Amino acid sequence: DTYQPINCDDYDNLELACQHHLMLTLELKDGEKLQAKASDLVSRKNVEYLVVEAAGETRELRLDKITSFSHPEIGTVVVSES
Amino acid sequence: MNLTELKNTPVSELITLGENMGLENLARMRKQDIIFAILKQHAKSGEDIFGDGVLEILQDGFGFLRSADSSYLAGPDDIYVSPSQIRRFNLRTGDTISGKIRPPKEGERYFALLKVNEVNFDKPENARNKILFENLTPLHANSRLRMERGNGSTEDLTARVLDLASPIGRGQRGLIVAPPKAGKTMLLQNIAQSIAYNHPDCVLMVLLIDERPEEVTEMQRLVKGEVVASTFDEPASRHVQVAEMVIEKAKRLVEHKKDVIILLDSITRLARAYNTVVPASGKVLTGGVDANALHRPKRFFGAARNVEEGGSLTIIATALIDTGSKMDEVIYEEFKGTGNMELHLSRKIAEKRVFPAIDYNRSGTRKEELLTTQEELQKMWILRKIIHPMGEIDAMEFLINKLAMTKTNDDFFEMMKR
Amino acid sequence: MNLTELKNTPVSELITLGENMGLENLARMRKQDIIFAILKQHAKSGEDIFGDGVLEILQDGFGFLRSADSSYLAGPDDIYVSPSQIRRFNLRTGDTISGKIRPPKEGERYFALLKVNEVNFDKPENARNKILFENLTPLHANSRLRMERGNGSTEDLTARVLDLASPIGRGQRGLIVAPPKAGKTMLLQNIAQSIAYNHPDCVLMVLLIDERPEEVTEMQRLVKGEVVASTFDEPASRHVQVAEMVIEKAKRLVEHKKDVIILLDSITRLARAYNTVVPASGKVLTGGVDANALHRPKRFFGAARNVEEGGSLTIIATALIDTGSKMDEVIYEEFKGTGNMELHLSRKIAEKRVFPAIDYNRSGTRKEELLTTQEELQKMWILRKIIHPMGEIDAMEFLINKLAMTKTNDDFFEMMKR
Ligand SMILES: Nc1ncnc2c1ncn2[C@@H]1O[C@H](COP(=O)(O)OP(=O)(O)O)[C@@H](O)[C@H]1O
Repeated sequence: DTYQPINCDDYDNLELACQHHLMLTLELKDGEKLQAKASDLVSRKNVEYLVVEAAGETRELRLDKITSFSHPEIGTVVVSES
Repeated sequence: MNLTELKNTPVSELITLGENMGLENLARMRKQDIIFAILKQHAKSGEDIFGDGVLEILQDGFGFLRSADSSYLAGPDDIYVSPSQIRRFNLRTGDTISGKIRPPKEGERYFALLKVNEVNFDKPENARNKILFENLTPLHANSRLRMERGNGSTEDLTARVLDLASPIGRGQRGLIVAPPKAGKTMLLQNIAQSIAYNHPDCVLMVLLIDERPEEVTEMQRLVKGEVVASTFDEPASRHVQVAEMVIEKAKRLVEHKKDVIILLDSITRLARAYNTVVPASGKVLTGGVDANALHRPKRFFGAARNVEEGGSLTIIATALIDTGSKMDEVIYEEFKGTGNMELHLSRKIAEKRVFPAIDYNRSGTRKEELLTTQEELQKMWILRKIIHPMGEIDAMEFLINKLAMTKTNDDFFEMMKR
Repeated sequence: MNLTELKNTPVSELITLGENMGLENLARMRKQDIIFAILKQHAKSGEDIFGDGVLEILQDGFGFLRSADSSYLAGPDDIYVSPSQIRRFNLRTGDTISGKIRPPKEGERYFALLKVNEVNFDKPENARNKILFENLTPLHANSRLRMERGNGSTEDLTARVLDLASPIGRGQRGLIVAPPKAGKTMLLQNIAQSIAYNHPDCVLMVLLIDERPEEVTEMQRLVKGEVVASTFDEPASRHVQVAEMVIEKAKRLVEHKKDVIILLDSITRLARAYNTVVPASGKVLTGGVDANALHRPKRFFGAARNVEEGGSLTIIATALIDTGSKMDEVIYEEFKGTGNMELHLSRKIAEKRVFPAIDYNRSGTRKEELLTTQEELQKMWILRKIIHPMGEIDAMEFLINKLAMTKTNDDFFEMMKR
């Protein structure tokens, strides 16, 4: 329900990925993957959102829901809720 | 462990703590180096390490979390904040950030911020919606800061004379004009004690600029608040940096509807520091003072105001006169009409070893009707009529004896009235 | 929306408007930035945007419409005017322009004026052919400014005393000589409210140079009209910039057959500002002043005149004496009698907490017969004779008590005879 901001180190990597406009391998705890490109990081009603598109979908999802992200360039960093 | 608790422990205890953790050769290095070494050793265990400080955004866009214990001095133990973090929460210089930190990665130098917990002693969500300081409407001071403790001690005489001479209110822009060897340092200590005792809610910050090293330690022991100083050993750029950090930190607290009091010593040394730092514009006034060098100190001194929305900023600076330097004289000439409160110390009274050395006739306040009540104002008017003809030396001797016989000012008034 | 209506909105309300428009992070930024962000968001819809301001001509032919709300401070909200627009009309500095504006395009940072609707509160073509201010034929003062309200309150007598001491009309220079702590600010406020009440038709402009921030807000909320001020935080170049904008705007209104009044406080600080900013030509005079630098303040003061064609320009400057400085006297010595009307205030009379502190003996206006009817001249002449023997201190006590039970000046003159 209530949103919890992610750690600062995780946010910097995501912004680095968005700035370079590189491919992002979004992962969740369920086990689903979305190899898509993230455009930019935005905030809405004190909750930041990440807009990531694969073929023009440009879906917007919460940052705290994202569990893991990997790429050959940046390290395979998992997020921590605590 | 907590980073701020490490900076408060004495160096001898830090070494014993470091040595039993496996560290060696910690005795011969600086305290900031010891703290940085200890933090890295504790980071091996993977435990959470907390920290806090005041943000200072550099030109390149990244900032550091300096600590008030080191007087905002750059050191190895400063916490690095990425420019994205300043973007994520809109942070300005002077924000007090507290939260978890992480050890440096490969290729890094400083500890980095990991998770912001509080900003300006408040949640990050609320701290981002505070209106900027420049958008607040200044007002005249109307809530009075009473210096009189009322315990009847001899140290309370200086505070009581201060109320009679020049009342101080929240949001005042004070100026204490003092020659050398006039007891200026002991005057500020009485004010700091009176503020910390009568008004515990107000945030008290003491700023010493170009001060002797032994005077800094004495002030820190006495003053019950935050004391930040820059000794004369440090370069002129250091003096500017401390002043910038203090005024920006004060502004952020005022935006949260808090009363902030700044005791500055001295505005003359601060103005001289800016004169060295700023590039020469080609227009130099008498005494070697650059024309636009005084723009920066007046920004510092002009920030004192009573905010209509809530909170206030009180600045009580001291100006140096009769120092034998023409640079001091011209600097003082540019601050004469700036302040709304004026207190004059005289060397002649100090030469007779009668304290405080306040020149009662030349000291006063503007719009004092707002600070004092109707009956209180009339009594001060009656008293000022008596003190007006007599000379300055006799004015204090007459006033000290009358105040000594009583305990409070109202008792002094009724005794004087009869 | 209308820019001028948007600019007068409180900052707290402006943030709420931006939130409803989808903007974020509008807090913790200056009011000008908030206005600029909101306008761009609204212009994204495509609706028409109305804006107005006072034209300022740069050295490169650039035109900007500054705002009186921000005291003509350069900012993002300023409207850019192309040189082609200036060439189309008879546009110079100080020409008020109202019209529709457009959002900036690529390579542009300021909104651009698109369709100018009103210039100087009249048709744009009419203002394209007008007689320049210098070409207007000067003439002495014929009309008189009535500074009487008739309410008989405790504040009305101050207007009467200055009216009796020296009458003031329209189109002649005026000077007020005031020492520190002499009720100078209260005198200006009393004059300013009297002028607005008695003469709603005339345009009242109050100019404050190097003033404390708390005094500006008090003046704005009290004076009904236009109040433009620059605090001591701003650099010297800002002080002269404000002065130039006010006088040029005053001239244009005069050209359109309007009688404008400028209240200056103070010419000494304005003159000091010019000395700092004007480059040195190698000529150094006593007191650290330059003769060529002093040529500009006197031009500002010397522009006051009564136009035979119509309207007038009235300037009532203020001069500071015995402030303890050195160049202050030199500034005063350059304006000993350059003004048609002169009024003096004394520290001694103000010391006894009795106001006003007007010195009747020192005050005096030249060619006073052109202002009031001949029958009243004898009434003032006999008043001077009955007040000349006693001292200036006792003169004020005599005036106040005798006028305490008197309603207007006419009753006082009749009661004086009997
Ligand atoms: N309020 C006071 N009561 C008693 N003595 C005082 C007081 N203020 C100053 N003095 C005396 O004045 C001397 C020098 O004052 P100091 O604090 O050095 O002034 P400054 O810092 O301006 O040089 C001290 O030795 C102290 O004994």
